[PDB]
Amino acid sequence: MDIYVQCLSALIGSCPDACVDALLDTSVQHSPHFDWVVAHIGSSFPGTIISRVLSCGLKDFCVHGGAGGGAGSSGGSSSQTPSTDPFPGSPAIPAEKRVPKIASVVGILGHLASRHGDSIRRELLRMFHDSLAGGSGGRSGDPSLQATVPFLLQLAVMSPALLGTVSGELVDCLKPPAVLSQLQQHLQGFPREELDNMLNLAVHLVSQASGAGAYRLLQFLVDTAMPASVITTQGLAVPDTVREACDRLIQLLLLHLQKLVHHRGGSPGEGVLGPPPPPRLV
Amino acid sequence: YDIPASASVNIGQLEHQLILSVDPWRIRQILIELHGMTSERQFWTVSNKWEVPSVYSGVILGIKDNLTRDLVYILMAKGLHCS
Repeated sequence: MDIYVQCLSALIGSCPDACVDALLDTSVQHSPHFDWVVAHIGSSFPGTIISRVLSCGLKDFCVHGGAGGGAGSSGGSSSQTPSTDPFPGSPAIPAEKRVPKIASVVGILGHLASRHGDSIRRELLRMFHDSLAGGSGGRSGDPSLQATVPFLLQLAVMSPALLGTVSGELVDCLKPPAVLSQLQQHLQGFPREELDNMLNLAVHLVSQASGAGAYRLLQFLVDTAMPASVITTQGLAVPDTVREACDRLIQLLLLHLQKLVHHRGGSPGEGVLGPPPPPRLV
Repeated sequence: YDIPASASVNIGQLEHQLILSVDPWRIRQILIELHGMTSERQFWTVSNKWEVPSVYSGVILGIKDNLTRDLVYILMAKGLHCS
């Protein structure tokens, strides 16, 4: 039954035929009768592991979306966790197009949390495949630009709490930010009022030359960022660097160094960008 | 600040001073120092504002030595801007 349904869905997706409309309707009816979230999640996963990388489908896609919605109607924390794990395990072709197709608030939040955990693990392991999976998850979350500020705030709060894994969490966040364009630049600037800076300085004190290089790269990315409110960020940085308003002398020195580095980077992009090609927008 | 302990920012400051400079001799010194402490990479493409007529660009850049071509390119561009 399940094998036949998966075959019909794959055939519909590859060749746009109506021979799978009644089969999809019957499968949907059976799934609601079963009321098995795990069964629906497994059925959706079989239809996306290999039935989603061949060709785009409409009826099969709708059937898979309905099955996923039925699975997610109940709590199904374990099913969501195994479902998220199967998606990262099989990140083939439209893995994001399938996992992110839920378009539900709770499902999106769970997927964002799972992607953040996967990215943290990838950063800790320094593995290319894990980093690629984390980047794919971040990109999938970015396309669903519904609500990422709470997830970013939670990740930032978690990172400053630690000192050993704080550097790794910060590096992972900076790396995802370089591809996400720092959408919540204003939020990132605002949160670090008085104590986040001290916690981050303490955490980075356990860092090394790799931490310094990551900080320089993050400073460059931030300089090539902050479109919404750049004046606020610049004022916050200058007050803590020239005004000596930083809670830590090391923090103030780091702020001054970051300002100098950002100025140098802008000057490079500003002048040595090239006369032939058009300018790069800052 | 001088002596930044980093070659990249040192090069950035050096080329900034090169752009700011107006004396041909000091420009020569800065550019030859840059060529020495870098690879054989052309450095006339460090300030896009600098302009050179397309008619004379072929001849000005048709010099085998990167150092000499960059020196002459920067000298003529800066002097034309001054004019």
